[PDB]
Amino acid sequence: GSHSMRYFYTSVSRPGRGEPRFIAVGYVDDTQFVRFDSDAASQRMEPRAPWIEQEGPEYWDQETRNVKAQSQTDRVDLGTLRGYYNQSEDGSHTIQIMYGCDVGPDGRFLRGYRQDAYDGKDYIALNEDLRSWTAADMAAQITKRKWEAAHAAEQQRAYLEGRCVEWLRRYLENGKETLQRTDPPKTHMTHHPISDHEATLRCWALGFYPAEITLTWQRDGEDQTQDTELVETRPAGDGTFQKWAAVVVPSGEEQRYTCHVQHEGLPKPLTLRW
Amino acid sequence: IQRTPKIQVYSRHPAENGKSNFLNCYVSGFHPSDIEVDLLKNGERIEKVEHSDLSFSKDWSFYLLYYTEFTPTEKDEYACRVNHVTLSQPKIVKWDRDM
Amino acid sequence: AGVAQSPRYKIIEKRQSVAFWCNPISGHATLYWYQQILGQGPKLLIQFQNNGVVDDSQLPKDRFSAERLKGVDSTLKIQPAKLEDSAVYLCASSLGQGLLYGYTFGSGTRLTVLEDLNKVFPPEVAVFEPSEAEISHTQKATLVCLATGFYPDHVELSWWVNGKEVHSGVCTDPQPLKEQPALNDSRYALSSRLRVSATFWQNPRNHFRCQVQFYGLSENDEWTQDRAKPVTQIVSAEAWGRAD
Amino acid sequence: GTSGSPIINR
Amino acid sequence: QPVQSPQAVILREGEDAVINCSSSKALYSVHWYRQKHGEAPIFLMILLKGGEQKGHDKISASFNEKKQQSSLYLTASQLSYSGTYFCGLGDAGNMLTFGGGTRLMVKPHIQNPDPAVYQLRDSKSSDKSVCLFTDFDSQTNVSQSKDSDVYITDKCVLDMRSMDFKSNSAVAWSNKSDFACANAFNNSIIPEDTFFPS
Repeated sequence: GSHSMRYFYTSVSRPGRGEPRFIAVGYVDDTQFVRFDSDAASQRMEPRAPWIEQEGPEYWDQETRNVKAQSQTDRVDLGTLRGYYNQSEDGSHTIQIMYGCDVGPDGRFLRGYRQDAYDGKDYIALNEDLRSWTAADMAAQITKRKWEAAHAAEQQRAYLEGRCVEWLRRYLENGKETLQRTDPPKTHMTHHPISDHEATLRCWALGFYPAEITLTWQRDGEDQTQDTELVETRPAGDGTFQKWAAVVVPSGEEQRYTCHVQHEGLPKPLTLRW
Repeated sequence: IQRTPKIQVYSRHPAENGKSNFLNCYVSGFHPSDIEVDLLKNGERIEKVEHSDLSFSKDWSFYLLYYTEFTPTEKDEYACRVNHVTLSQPKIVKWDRDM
Repeated sequence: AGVAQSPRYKIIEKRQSVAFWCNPISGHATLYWYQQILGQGPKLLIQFQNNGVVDDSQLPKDRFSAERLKGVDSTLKIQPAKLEDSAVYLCASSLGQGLLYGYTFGSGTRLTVLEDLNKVFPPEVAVFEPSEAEISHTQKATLVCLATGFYPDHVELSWWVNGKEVHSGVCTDPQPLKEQPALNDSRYALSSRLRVSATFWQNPRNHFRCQVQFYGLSENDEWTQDRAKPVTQIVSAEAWGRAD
Repeated sequence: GTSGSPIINR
Repeated sequence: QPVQSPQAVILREGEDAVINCSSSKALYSVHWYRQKHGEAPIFLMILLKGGEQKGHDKISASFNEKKQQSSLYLTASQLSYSGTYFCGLGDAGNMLTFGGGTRLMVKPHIQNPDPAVYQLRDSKSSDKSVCLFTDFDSQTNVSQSKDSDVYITDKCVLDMRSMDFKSNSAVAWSNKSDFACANAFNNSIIPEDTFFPS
């Protein structure tokens, strides 16, 4: 189906412990593939997926530069932004960048991204048109005007519409076996009597790719929200994902309940009874 | 703003006594990034613990995965100890085989 | 404003040490150091993004060092120098990275690393009065001059009419001439011509000065030779108008 | 492949 | 790594010439700089996919993605067009890797030439006199010294702006007493219409 490439940059200031920390992570859908740690001894972009290892030294040289240029910008920006907000000398701050693109199952371009956040909340964001910006506030407005005088959006659209998709297309083909695949969930169901008149019914889903899954509890086909506990989709660690949805029900009324499973790797949506 | 981490203790494959597995601690939805995550066998730190590289969710909140190679038993007790700036003392989460 | 580069010219002995300072365009995040051997394509040494290093892969780290501490000005250092280092050291600046941004270069520092400083000689300026044969066959009079026996090629010629530096009706040779083409450390020769109307040269109420700017050694350099230290200096030769 | 342009100050 | 087509070109003012830049690896941005004398290279054009064909004064450049090449078009030269022209190659982060370079000399059109070899006065500080070859055509080339004790400086363009008059000239000298005019430029091809005064 649909595919995406996302790069995540985290720069955290740390006074006393010298210059700030910069972590860079690369993603193709729900698969991490590249990484940069400004604290690591290598001082290079390193592989984290098998198919990216293939890429030449000229590739790895380029990636190192781009990510080093960005971290060095972030160190300055961490100071500049603290000034923009008229903030206090003492404390650690965070700058978060997220960018990348979306493609179709055909490979055709869908959307480009560039979003920035200072201390957990939005700062500056590139609109879907990839021509304009959105300032979260007045400090963000300074960057907005600075970046309009620098033709940032113009240069950003060039990457996102161009090279971002060319790179996504390349990776999707090279790592075809691990990326262009959909392994369905391994569903099972458990009973836990929490009372002599009540019991917790858990609907399980193990080892599935990608992360997009939908687990719903239906009493006589009618979907429930009440007593429906839902855990956040957690990574197994081997590249697949896990998720459970449980509901507390009265004893003897187990037959009225079904768990409806929706995943890309499934030929038909699953329906399970006790 | 400051966000408390959502902790999840579980195993990679369904828990089977005496069979090789991987214990996981999924820390998520936190801010700032600076978090102290410990994995404990019988109330004590597990030495060879490997973690994932830092990343954030759409809401700009962080997520991390701590994992260790382990072979569970009936007697042995496992837990995850998480400490953030949003917590006074660390939060200890005892691992349930059924979750 | 423009990118500032100091010094303009520099002379260093075989294993001595030197620093090249550079100030980029105000607010420019990206700073570059390129080396240009003779006239050939400039070669990258180091790239900066504020206080930090983006790429130093092409730096001969055995001697070369570069620092831009406050993310503003930068200093390139060679310790110790080699005869292979004599080239123009170029510094450019970009607003950032940059696909739409073109570089803005400084005039560069010309370094000349020598065997012994004893090879350094200042020029000898001499003006030659316009030939009467020319002022008759043509309506013009052309003055000729020669800066001779100078080493290295750290010179700049200028024609001065009554206190004003002139550029119209002026021509200096693009390349100097080796007095002993055999040696590589051979002293150079350079000529420049100024052409005026016969009526101009015919007026003694007109002054013509030929000036050569040598960029020699400094007051800090140690000099033991019989002749005086060939320091940075202006050697000049002058001539006055004649009716006869 | 990571973005190389623009990488400019805020 | 970029490959420049003509290393050196000697045009006659008013003529047109094309400089070609080639690349083995796919393009990003192509820069063009002109370096005059012993000075900083001045920026002319930067071309990206967004465009492609652009200009600077009366110089225009083209960018071709499929051909992985960029060309610099110089039409009706201005003699101020000398000398070196460099093309820069863009990295993903725009980091220049310069091509060889094109040393372009523009020779002017001397309308009414009258080749002549004169002897200049002086007699102060520097020993002997100097001989000047002047007002000759851009078609004639100045051959360097055969002798080791006699020096010949190659032709150079002078321009008296007050008269809209341009002229070529070569200078020769020696410390030797044997040295005189006509015999000075023997190694070189002196034109037919030539004046040696006495």
